[PDB]
Amino acid sequence: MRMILMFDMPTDTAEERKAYRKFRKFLLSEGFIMHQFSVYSKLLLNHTANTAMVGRLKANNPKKGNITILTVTEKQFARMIYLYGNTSIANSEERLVFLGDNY
Amino acid sequence: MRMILMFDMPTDTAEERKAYRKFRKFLLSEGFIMHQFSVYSKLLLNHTANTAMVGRLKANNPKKGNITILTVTEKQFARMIYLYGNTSIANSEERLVFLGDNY
Amino acid sequence: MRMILMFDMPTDTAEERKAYRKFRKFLLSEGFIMHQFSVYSKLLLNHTANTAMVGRLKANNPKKGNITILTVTEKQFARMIYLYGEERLVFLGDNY
Amino acid sequence: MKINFSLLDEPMEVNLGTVLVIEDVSVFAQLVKEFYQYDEQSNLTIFDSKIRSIRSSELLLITDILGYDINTSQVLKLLHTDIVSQLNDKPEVRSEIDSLVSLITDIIMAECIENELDIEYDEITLLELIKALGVRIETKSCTVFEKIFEILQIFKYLVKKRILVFVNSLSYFSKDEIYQILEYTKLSQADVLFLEPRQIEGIQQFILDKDYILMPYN
Amino acid sequence: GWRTVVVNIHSKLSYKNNHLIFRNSYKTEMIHLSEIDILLLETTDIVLTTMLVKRLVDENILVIFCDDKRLPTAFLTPYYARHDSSLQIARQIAWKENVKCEVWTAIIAQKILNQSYYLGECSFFEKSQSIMELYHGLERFDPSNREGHSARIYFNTLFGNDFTRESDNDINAALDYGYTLLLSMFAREVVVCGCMTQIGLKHANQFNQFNLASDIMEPFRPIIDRIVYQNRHNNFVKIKKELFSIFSETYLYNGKEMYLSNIVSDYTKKVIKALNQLGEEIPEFRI
Amino acid sequence: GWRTVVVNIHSKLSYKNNHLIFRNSYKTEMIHLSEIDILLLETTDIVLTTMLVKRLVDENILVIFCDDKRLPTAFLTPYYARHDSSLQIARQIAWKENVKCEVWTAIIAQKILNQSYYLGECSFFEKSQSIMELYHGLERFDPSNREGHSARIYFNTLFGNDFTRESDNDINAALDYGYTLLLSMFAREVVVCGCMTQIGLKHANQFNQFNLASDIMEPFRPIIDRIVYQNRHNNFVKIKKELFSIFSETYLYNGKEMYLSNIVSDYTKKVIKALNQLGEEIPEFRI
Amino acid sequence: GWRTVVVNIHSKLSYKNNHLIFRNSYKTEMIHLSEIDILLLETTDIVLTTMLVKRLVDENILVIFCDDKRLPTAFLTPYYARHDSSLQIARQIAWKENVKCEVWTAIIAQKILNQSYYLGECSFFEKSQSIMELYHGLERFDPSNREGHSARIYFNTLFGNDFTRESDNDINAALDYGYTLLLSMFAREVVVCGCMTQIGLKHANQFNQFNLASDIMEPFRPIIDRIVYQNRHNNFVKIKKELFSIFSETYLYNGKEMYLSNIVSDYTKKVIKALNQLGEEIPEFRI
Repeated sequence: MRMILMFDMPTDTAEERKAYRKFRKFLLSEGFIMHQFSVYSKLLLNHTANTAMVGRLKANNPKKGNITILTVTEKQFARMIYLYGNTSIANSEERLVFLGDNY
Repeated sequence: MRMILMFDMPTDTAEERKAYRKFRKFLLSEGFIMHQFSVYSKLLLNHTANTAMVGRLKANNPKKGNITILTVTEKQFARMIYLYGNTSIANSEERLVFLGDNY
Repeated sequence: MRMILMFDMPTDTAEERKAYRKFRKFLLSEGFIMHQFSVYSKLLLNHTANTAMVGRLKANNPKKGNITILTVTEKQFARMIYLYGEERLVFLGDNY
Repeated sequence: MKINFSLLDEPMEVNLGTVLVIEDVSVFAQLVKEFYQYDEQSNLTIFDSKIRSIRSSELLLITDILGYDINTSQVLKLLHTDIVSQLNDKPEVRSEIDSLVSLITDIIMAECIENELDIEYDEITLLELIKALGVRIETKSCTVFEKIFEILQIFKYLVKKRILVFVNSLSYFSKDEIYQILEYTKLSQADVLFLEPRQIEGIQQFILDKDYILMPYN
Repeated sequence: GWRTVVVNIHSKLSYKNNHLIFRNSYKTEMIHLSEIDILLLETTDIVLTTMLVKRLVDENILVIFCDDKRLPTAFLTPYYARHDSSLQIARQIAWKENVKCEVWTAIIAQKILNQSYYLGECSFFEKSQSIMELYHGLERFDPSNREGHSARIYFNTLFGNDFTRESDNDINAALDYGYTLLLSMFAREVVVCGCMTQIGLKHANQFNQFNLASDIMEPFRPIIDRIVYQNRHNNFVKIKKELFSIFSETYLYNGKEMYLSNIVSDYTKKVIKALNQLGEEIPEFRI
Repeated sequence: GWRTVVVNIHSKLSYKNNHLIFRNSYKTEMIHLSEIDILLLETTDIVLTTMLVKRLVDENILVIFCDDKRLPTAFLTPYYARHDSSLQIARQIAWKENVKCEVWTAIIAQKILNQSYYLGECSFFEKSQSIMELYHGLERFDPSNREGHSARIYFNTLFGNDFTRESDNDINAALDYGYTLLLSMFAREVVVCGCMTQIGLKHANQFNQFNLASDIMEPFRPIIDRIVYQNRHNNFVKIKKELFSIFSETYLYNGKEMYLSNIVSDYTKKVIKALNQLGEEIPEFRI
Repeated sequence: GWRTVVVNIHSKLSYKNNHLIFRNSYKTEMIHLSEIDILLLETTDIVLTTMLVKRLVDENILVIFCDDKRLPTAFLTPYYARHDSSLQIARQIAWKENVKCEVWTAIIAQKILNQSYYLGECSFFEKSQSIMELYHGLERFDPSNREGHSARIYFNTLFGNDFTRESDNDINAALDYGYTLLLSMFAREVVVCGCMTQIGLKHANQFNQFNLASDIMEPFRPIIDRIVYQNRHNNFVKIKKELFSIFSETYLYNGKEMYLSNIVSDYTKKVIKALNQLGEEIPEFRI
């Protein structure tokens, strides 16, 4: 089960920033990878590990913290597109793909 | 096709905040609903409307803007859990569900 | 030429009611005014417009629909009088 | 929900329909003044089941029933947004609407190209179609008994208003009509509070004596 | 379905993509139909669509409609739950009075035995011994009315001698509420079996649509009597919530520990199979 | 009440001031609660309110829900103050075998007579005379099986000797479609009468759940076979379009020219009242 | 696959969950294998796994390995693409010299005709004369060498009289590069057909593994000659990029407009089918 996780929280206060750093380090220690800001994902082996991970995430959520968890297949995960105002190539139907000099 | 969309961008400058408001209003005008901060979704009829929506989103993306698009089934959309440091009820296995006074 | 038009048709079926609404909307779009139910009139400029209007009305008549057309002068059209509503025992009260 | 003022010993709860009679004209007029001035004056308070004070924006105060317009800018905005949400919940229907709007835009665009004058257009939107159709709540009311029913319908439709208050509105309705209004209020679950100078016979009401003591009736 | 959804709030309900759609001004939530067992509407301000009602009839989900007082008013009964109903009607018409009186007598014996077990868990030796004596004295046709005497001594011993079943107190109101909910679930199970609910297994003179479901729901009354006895000091609202906690709680069947809905379904299945097979085995439920 | 309110169109229902508010796109109608007797919902697009459902529980009016196929699915069951139809079902359980055989024989005689008369309208004298001979030869208990013998003659006359009911063709699918529509109408009428449709007039076969309505709709069956005979060359879609016009078309009842809904309603009412009163009069319908 | 993936950057490639995994220090990207047609490694710093090579052989994806100069070095050839190869070897050994010389002569006629069409479209006229007359003069066994004369007059007319195919200039380098890429795709198509690539259809004395794929790739050379003629002033890097744009561009087949890979696959299929069926139909490709 592919676990997509979004994380947001007010960052204004210093305690809030420290809590954000602590929660992010906890997410990295648990096996989650950060694709972009507030965007993370982790591959859970089965439903039991997914439930335990949900409980752990609820326990480690900081004050004012908000976390969105969605379950996604590998086919939907490969179809994930990321557009940085530059969009991900996976969504593109382009015939020729250059990893290298685009010339 | 259920289209999940995340939106982030530096908000510090006034022009950046105005661009964020404009992009959010554009997302609402296109049929997208905001579940939480930076979290949105829209139901696309087919793959053609999804591609056209991807092109439009790439055209309307603000400077420094970043948008994450993921494709999700209705079963995965109902399995979406949102925990606010309060968690979504759909992920809960609880036998009795109260919409009303919880007593 | 003042055109007085009466319109009737069995309204029982749903398709008949829809056809009645469509025909009434067509009459309103053509310039006809409804003085009362089934009662309409329109002022035609000349005989040519009257003939074309007759052909159009025959073309737009719904199935089972019945239309009565009468020509009246403009002064006689203004002469149109619309009335909107011998018993031995008169009862004011419960009618028993 | 409960309302509290300095005259009452303890705050009285308002659930479903409620009839409040004030036997003192000075306390009644001062109470209505406290209702219109509720934002300015801190004397009159309202505590919900959460025991939290509510702003005057959440309180719906209606005195004249016939003079209260059902169609407003905010009401039409929330209604048009609601219909737009309902049409957005169905992708196929909205797709057909986009197709028809595309056809009409193609026809009007062709007619614009046929004209000798240059013409510039933007687009047509579903919100502009609803506003062009003039979607609004029914404005037909034969009697105040029906108008108050429409006020209860729009009040139950509005989520932001936690309470609806009528001032001397029970004098127009007959006792049987008051029974129908109370039964409709109990069926709609909305919170309605009435303020009357004199008591009404045959219905349950809270009587506030000139001594300031509050007593239940029927 | 495993889930009991109770809606006490005003909102609109629709059916979209095999999903129950709860639409309100504040929030919208979608709940799958396969997970939903029972649907309870506790207020009169709820709106629903006939298409969602048809999908609920096809999904065989019990729909209960309450009053402004929140007490249940009327529940939806499907005409045909399964094709085996039309074939089961002939068997119900072919049933014998010996099988009906035998199964009903065994069920009443299970109910009185459950009351003696409840008084035994409550550490009343004289009351549970007397109720056990009435259980050993139960006979066909019930000439001694030991069931009604067991109920009178049960409620009079639990709630006091001054208490009575004809009182208007919130204790009897909660008892009739729990009996109405359990009667609704058991009646829905009888609708799943397909047999006529109006035909009772005890008295052919009494004509009531809930008679059979009451005869099947007789042994489970003490479960409601326990929570009613514990929460009797609490307000009727908290007593109603504790009555709603019975669906979340689990009970121990003779085979294993199961949920109340599964125990009622399997119990009704064994009762119908025992009636069609003329008393092969009688399911016994103990606290 | 008296009038039976049926909603075949999309609309919303509300309750205000002891007045039922029915709102449709064309017009709004307000009906007094005391005037309404039975309420039936034909389609799945109808919207209703739980408050109006509670008022209907106080008014005892029977609420009937239908699926997209128009076949009645579920009905509202109140916990108290039950409707008189539930008391009328017991008489249906008490229906005698002699009355059922008389009504069944009369129905088969009406259907066979309509088939022979339709063959006479098609100007086949030998086949219509044979079917009429089988009609005059029909007897109770059906030892001769003259209905199954008249079947092959009717279908072989209509569509030719090569055609049969067992073969898979657009004609057979069209016949099953028309029989499905007529089964929906007659089944809706039987549901309005309150009698259980699982109990059939034919004592041999209980397999079908619609057996009562399927037995009542037999005398009107040939009217479908006429249009199916005229349109037999057209595709199944065109045959469905032609069969859809039967609801708008008017037919001749014995008393007066009427719509099919009113004719089926009067026939079903006379059938139920005749079954409860043990054969006072048998409704007869001729093409 | 529809996608040509070119990796010029140092990175590690793995195979996970039917997905090509591109892992680098800066970023990681996953590309599905079903979408990937051709895989090109343009640098010597790329790392790959033998499991991904096996998955590429099972997926029948052409893998090309270049040198430090980025020119292609060696490509992967699967032993068994399909089970029909072992059965096709006997047919290739059973081929006739008349069918080989006939199909090869028709292919050379298509190539010379495509050169005359290129000169006609380029509006190079009397060159298109010598090409066209040489095309009308082509004969079996090629005694007049009108193909080599057509090539010499083609390149000498396009690039100037001082130009030659034996020169080391970047024009001939890009020509050999495009001929190496098209020869790799055509060779992969011949591997898909299963027939031996070393056996040519023209000269049995010349022994080369690319002979057959060259004979099949002869008509498509002018497509490379066009872009080489337009970009001849541009640097070799931009000329290589424009040569890579040929995979993105589409060409018009006699049937419809298709991609180059589909035209090569269908053309090779029709060529193999024509060789096994002894010249049933000869596929013709025109610019």
